[PDB]
Amino acid sequence: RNKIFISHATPEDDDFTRWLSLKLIGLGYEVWCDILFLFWSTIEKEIRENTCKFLIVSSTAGNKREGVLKELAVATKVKKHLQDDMFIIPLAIDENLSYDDINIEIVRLNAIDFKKSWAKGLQDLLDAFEKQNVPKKPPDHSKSNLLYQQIFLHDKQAIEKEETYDSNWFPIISFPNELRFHRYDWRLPKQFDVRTLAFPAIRYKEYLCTFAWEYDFIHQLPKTETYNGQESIRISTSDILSGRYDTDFIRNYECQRLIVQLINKAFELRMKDKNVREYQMSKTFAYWIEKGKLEKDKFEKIKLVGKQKNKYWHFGISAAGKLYPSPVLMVSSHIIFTMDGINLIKSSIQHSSRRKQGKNWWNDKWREKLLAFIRFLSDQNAIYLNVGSEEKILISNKPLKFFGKMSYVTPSEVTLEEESVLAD
Amino acid sequence: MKELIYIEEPSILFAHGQKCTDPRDGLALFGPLNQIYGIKSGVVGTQKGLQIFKSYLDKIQKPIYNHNNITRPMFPGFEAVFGCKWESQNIVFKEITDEEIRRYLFNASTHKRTYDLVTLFNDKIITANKNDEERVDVWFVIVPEEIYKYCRPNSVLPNELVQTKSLISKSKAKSFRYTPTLFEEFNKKLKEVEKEAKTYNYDAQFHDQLKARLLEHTIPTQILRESTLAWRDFKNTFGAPIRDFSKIEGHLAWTISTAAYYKAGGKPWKLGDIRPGVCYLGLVYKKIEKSKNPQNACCAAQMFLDNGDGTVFKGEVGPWYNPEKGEYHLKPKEAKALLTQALESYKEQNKSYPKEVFIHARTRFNDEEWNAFNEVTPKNTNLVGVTITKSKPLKLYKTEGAFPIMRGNAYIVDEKKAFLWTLGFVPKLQSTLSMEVPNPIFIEINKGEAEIQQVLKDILALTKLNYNACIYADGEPVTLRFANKIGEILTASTEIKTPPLAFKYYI
Ligand SMILES: [Mn+2]
Ligand SMILES: [Mn+2]
Repeated sequence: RNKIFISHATPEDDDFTRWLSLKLIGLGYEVWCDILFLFWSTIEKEIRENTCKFLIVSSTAGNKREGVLKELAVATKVKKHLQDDMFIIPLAIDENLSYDDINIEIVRLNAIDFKKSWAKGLQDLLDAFEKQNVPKKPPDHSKSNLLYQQIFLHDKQAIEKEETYDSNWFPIISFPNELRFHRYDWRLPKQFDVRTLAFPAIRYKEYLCTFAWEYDFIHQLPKTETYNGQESIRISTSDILSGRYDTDFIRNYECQRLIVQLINKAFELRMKDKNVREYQMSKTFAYWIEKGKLEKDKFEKIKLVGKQKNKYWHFGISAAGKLYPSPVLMVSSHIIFTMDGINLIKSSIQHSSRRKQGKNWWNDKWREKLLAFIRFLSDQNAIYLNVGSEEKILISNKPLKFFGKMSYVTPSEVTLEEESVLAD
Repeated sequence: MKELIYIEEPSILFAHGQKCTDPRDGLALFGPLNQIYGIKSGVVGTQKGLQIFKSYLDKIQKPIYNHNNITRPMFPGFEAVFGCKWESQNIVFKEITDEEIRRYLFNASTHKRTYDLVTLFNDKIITANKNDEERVDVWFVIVPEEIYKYCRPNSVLPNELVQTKSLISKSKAKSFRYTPTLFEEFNKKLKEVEKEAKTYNYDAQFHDQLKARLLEHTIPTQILRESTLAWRDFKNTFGAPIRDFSKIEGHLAWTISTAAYYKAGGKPWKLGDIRPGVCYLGLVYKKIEKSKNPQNACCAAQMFLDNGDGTVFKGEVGPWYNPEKGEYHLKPKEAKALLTQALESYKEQNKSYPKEVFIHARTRFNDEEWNAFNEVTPKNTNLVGVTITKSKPLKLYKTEGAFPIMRGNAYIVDEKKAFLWTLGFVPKLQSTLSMEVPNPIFIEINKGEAEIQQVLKDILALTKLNYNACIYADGEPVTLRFANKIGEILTASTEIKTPPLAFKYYI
């Protein structure tokens, strides 16, 4: 006896229908709309016995939709069977509605203009409702919020679904048993770059921190031949990772710091004797593959170098070690370009172009390229790093993986294409 | 396998006591939190600029759709959203003539160019503000495209178009002191040289210079390009729009409206659920490269409570920078001074002292400045210092599909540091918030003690108070979102004594 019916074409006028239904409900009116539910007999019964005002959305798609016209015909019969001169209230929302396309049953009535302002249209609809004494309850925007959250945001919520994720943290399985400090003292020249040695070594305080041996630097440091290896301080790496080691000579945070500083140099050196080229960044180094290498530019059917417009893109990696909370090597992914597949463009170009190329890649592609690169420069199921003549570190080519309790339903309709088209 | 937690998306409160996760939907269904009755628009620019502004004002009356209205929700219209009217009937127009622009835009130096044009706009704004009363809410600076192109740093004007010459070079301009002689004709040209040289103390970008030189007058300004409001009419040599807004028009309308609505005095929304007494302080540093001292830099603080109408405190200049480690740290004095400024402002606003004080920064605090912070901190007020970095190499890839990880997932390293996925997939929009794979921000309670999960929740909620951008959520909290903007505005005038001011005067 007091419901407000809204006939509309779906999904052409879904936005306006949702807006008007929710606003009228929050204002206190009781509206009936198929958009608020999750069958023709029900519609017929409602228009005939429960609808006080029948609103029809007048658009180009509504006046030709067959179901909307069926509901309008039922509404015409009903209107005839009462006395309501205003039982049918069209809502003109389409400024592209040609006059010759309006249905005859709508063109003979006066509609409410929503084309110039939805606010003005709503004010006019509410004025007509007030003058017609249409029943309504005091405002309840909480019900409008509830319907918005449970009907329209139904298939758009986060669900409790366990989801596993791969990461860029590749763990280090094998560690040299002892991290050593060699008291070279006068045997190490004061003005010598401890960054040129074949094995990663860095200064601490009169000592030299390294995983390599006492005499692993003889060819470059002659005086170290007179050094007694017993003067070296060897610390258990397992006691450094587990936090068991902490003295006045050196502290655990410092220990782990020198260990990552050695791991980074070990990666940089191992990259030298490998089938990769280099790219210098602000402080680190990235590594890529030339165009001529690999079978048709694909490792395990993964394009690692390819063509963009007038240049060639190359996927690249950079490495940085960390050992808290777990000892891993974090690999960052980058893109670097060449003109012919070998020689870099030294400029902006390599930025703009990176942005413009990477926008086309998504989760699948980035993950595939990172894992494929990592598996390419592997040496087995891992990547050996030489921190000494007989010591080494092993980084698994399978990354540390996480898992969560809340995931989402993947939208099969890939809107990533629409997003990546936005290249303005 | 390491385990992640999920932080439920915080809610923002709108009109009629309703809470939601998307500000566009909450504004459309219910309306703005605060309510105003009309936007009295002040317009500075050419007559064509006024025409473009009036055309956009007429356009936003009707609905404006996006391409994919699920990712970017539609715009029902200004009156149908804010319950207000932004009519062209109430436009106080102060005309900038075309010959006025030609008089000052064709100088060989970029600094004098930008200074003269910023002055031309600012004098109109301030004169209309003072003389004929303060009757407008926001001043809309309609910038022509030529000004925007040539009034920027590292922008060269063709020598053939130059009409007025330069008198002093950039290297000697900042050292030029005008000292008079007893030759009048000589002193005139010396004064002209000084007039040119003084502009090199300001930053040669129209936007920051205009907003900074307008700080001492406290006048809300929304700077819109002519090509932003009429992008269909700004084409290239191929007859195609340079800036293509065709698929996001509605979103554009959502951004210009909301921002304007905030500058006109109304607050569109605030945080739905936050503990009383909390106060968030985002540090801001900007190196003053003009000064010879490599450590010289300007400092500032942005205070936020439960809404996006934050407060900006300008600090002093000093050697806050350490070229060595590349981290800015404040000296004891300025730490005390800035924190006292912020706490006294909080006491003036809330008539009490904050129960907690979260200091947000991109670097780790040193003990020297943290002890100075503790000195002024009341006592029974928990004061901690959080580090948000973003530059932490951890990426989580979904094992299958092109869609990335969902926003809200968090990896807690320990009781003091965690990883937060402010970006990623969001089920509401059924799309992503960032291109490629999202990089989670890293959070660390560097100095102080507090719950890690509560700090994470507070940051995630703080990614929702952006009034300029009318979007679902931001990537970083508002405490650091506009740090570079505030920093550059503070170093663009180099002649300011600004008091504590609201965000709408920098934002
Ligand atoms: Mn210049
Ligand atoms: Mn602005």
